[PDB]
Amino acid sequence: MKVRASVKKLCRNCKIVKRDGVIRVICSAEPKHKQRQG
Amino acid sequence: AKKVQAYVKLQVAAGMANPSPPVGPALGQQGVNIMEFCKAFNAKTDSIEKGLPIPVVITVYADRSFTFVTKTPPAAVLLKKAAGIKSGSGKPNKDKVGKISRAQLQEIAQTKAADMTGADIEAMTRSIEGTARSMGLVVED
Amino acid sequence: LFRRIRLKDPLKQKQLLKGLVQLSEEGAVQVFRPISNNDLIVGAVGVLQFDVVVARLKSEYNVEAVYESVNVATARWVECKDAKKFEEFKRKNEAALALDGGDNLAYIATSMVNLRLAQERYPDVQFHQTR
Amino acid sequence: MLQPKRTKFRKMHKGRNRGLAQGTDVSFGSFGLKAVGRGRLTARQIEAARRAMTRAVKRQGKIWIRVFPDKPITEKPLAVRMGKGKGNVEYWVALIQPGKVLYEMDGVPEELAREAFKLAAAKLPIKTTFVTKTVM
Amino acid sequence: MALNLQDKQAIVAEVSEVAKGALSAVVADSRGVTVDKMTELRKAGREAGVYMRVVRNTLLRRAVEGTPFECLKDAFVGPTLIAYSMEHPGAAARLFKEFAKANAKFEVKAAAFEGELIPASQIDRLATLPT
Amino acid sequence: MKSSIVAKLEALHERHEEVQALLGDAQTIADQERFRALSREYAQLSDVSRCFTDWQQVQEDIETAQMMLDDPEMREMAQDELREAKEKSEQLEQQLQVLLLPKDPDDERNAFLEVRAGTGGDEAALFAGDLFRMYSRYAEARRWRVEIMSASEGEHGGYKEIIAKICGDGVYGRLKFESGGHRVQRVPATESQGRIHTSACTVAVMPELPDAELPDINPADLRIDTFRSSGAGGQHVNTTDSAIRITHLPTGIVVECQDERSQHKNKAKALSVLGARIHAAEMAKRQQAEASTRRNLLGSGDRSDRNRTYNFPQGRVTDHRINLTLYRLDEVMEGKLDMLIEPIIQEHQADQLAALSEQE
RNA sequence: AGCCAGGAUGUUGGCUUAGAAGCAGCCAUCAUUUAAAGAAAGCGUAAUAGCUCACUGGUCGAGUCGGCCUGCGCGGAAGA
RNA sequence: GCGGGGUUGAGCAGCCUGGUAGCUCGUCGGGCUGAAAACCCGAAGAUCGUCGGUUCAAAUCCGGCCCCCGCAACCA
Repeated sequence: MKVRASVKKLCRNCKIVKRDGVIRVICSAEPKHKQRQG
Repeated sequence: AKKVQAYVKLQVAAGMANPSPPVGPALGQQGVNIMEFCKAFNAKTDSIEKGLPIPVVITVYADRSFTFVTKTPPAAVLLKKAAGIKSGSGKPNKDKVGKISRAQLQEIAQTKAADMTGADIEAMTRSIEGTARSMGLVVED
Repeated sequence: LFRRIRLKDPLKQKQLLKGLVQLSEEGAVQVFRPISNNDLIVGAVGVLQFDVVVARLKSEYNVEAVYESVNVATARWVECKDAKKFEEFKRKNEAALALDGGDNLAYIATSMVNLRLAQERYPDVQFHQTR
Repeated sequence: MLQPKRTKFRKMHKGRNRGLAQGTDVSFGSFGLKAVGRGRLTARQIEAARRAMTRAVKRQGKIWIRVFPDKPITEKPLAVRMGKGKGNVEYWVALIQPGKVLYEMDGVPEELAREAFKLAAAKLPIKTTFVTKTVM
Repeated sequence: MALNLQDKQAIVAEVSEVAKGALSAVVADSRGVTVDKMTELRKAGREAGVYMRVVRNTLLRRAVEGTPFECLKDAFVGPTLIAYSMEHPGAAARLFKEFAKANAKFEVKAAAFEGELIPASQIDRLATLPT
Repeated sequence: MKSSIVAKLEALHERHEEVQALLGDAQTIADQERFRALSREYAQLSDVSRCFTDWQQVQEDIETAQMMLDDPEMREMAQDELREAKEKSEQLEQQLQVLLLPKDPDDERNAFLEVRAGTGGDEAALFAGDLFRMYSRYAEARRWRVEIMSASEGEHGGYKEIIAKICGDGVYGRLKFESGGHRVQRVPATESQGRIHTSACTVAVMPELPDAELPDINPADLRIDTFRSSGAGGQHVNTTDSAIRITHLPTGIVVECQDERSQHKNKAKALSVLGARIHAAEMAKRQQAEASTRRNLLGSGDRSDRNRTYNFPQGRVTDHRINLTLYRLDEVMEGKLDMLIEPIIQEHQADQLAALSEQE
């Protein structure tokens, strides 16, 4: 999990979802791609 | 239509019987002996012409036996023995290693398009004419 | 699966030599010395045989006996009945050739394939697995 | 790093940055990067942006730079009191007013220009936008 | 797919061959590989060539739009995806049974073998072809 | 020597055969790291071995041709065949020379040639001048530029020690073998009794190493520490830190500065001293390495340390590293070094190939 | 947007490499089967290979896609 | 921060009121000695540290810069 101020999609499988008022990027394919805005 | 089992396509000219450097361990990886690919293949390579690189199937089965067939010879190596020049390009759009005619590539169509798929002879012929273009060899129309 | 004896402590070599020849006299281990360089390489049929030899050596001949320096070798005793051919063989592969106990010349092969190539070349010379 | 070859005077007053800009339209190329904010672009920032957009377009097409850093900005040396004359020149800036087209580019596709200008704008302090050449 | 202009030019050219041709067969190349398509079409290239059209689009209006002008009884081909096989030289030429051989030649589905309805056929293997 | 080089080529041929067999075995590719080097080894060995094998056939052809000449009255045909064989043998040898020409990038680099007098005194100084002229004319012939960086002239003439930089293409490759002692047997000009005196001179050839770069100190690399300064000064000296210690973590060098009252000035001075110390350490390391290399390449100066002997009464040049005696001494003195330099290059490359074959 | 199938070819484009085949990298990036299929977008191999995939067709049958002018919000936001 | 300096290969004069470059050692070519020194004769040499500026003209005058040598960097 990358805690960044700027969260973006990194590949075609990265999906942006807002959980508990926080923007998060979750990737089904690559575990290295998951980030959370913080 | 069966899928690939273990065959690979890489070998130098037929002139060098039993070539150890290009394949290296490629045909020595499986159970097949080194002598097998010389007795089985070079016995057929002397029938018409020698010195041209031609591929063969390197498939292996569970009975230590194997089948082979020869496809059309690759245009890259063919146009060194049929073009005068022996080297290659590197910058095809900025300089030309040599010059070829139109009939020079027309004459290879009848003897090479048998594996190639096309409705017409010209259709397969232009594919061969474009090989030279990719090789940096220019054609004078 | 031959291993060289480094002998970290320069002295005690005569003690080591007396112990090595005695073990060599029995059948537990075989010692080979290359003619080209003054190196001692000790070989045995099995790994635990080496372990037993090292343990016995420490137990009573009491030397440091530093070993396992990297080397690759195979032992083939060479006998040639023909005169003027064996000399050519010796000159061609002097480095590979190593003396063995009982003053027997043995060809040392880096690889099995090297042994096969050596065997195909010079057919008059006979390579014997057993001495 | 752009800087004037000669100058009439070494130092210049701080000044103000009021008013609007003059170079509002894309004059030479086909695409431009226009400033929507206000501030001053230093020479180092201009050089970094030019390198970024050139590398981004792999040295294809042509690129114009409509700004030039000509204002000398001074500052006093470290740990000195407030008097003792004005400081020494350390870098050069170009005053930017809203609407000023900073860079221009043509000879490359539209989306490639978009990406190049974004990468360039990411190294600049002021906020920018992408503009295209307009007839009349 | 491009705009309607390309769609109409393709349709006017597609239905031209059915207007100037003869009887046709059926084929459903869903699982057909490109190699199968490069050997059957190459085989089809020995008589005239690209004359037979494989321009299939079996949506409810994409290809059904051209049938009322000529060969109106082709609207029954609207649900599942199945292709015709045109023959410009010769009424009901020998190429009709090539999907019968292809039925067991790695293509188990052969589009239910109805055949084009020029003699108002149904489910039957039409073997009566003039030579 | 021809016999030695042919012997090495035969051993290389045997090695080439062994590499083809090892490649065939597939155990090496399983290893992977072993196969990669082995494959390169084969690539270099194959062209030279093929050429050598062809040469071997040509030599055998010459033996059979001589035999053919002696008995069946086929002498005319044999004489033509033998003559053609000779032409072929010479062409193959030139090809071998091309195959064994050095491909190293390092060889192309320019070099500094230093010639220093050893035993003999003024005589040796004069020989140093002769050697310098020899090499200079050779450089001029091959379009190189010789710049005399330093010179120390002898009393009776010549140069006691002369250091020059030769800039060209392939300078280091061509001139690396000249380093070591050189012995001159001749009747000295300084001599009045006509006695022959054996004297020696030491030569060092060093390649021009890449230009020194002072890397700017990296802030992350440095570990600044601020602490109170020692001594007089009152409340201000006690409260203000005013002392900076910077330790360069890669090089492990610590610089402490407490001179000025200002931390900024202390830090600036410390940074300057640290930069100077790093530059000095690098410079010293370079000098120590340069000195060690020079020390090894140069001989003791005694007649025993030799790589070439030049006998002037009999006009003979002898190479000691690889056996070769040439009864010339005039063409060689007037440039034309290629005849001597080439066999050494060929033998050295063969030795390098053998070393590569033996690396594990 | 999902589902199912494909995505083959010359040729392994030309180089140089000890191997370079889409992937160490440098230039072209053409042409054929034309309901499309890429001198290939990557993973990946020790190079091939194998997998996802730029694009083509049935299926369910009503909208869908990302830019502009704007109001108000979210994260970026850690101290005794 | 303040005074002084940068001149043939090295050490140094003179930059004078801006038109103009000198000494010693060194260097080159002959001479002496059998030869090398010492000695004798004849020669040569500089964009006066860098860059702008005012003059018809800058080594000289002005301003900025780099290096070298001193002086000071104290009361807390």
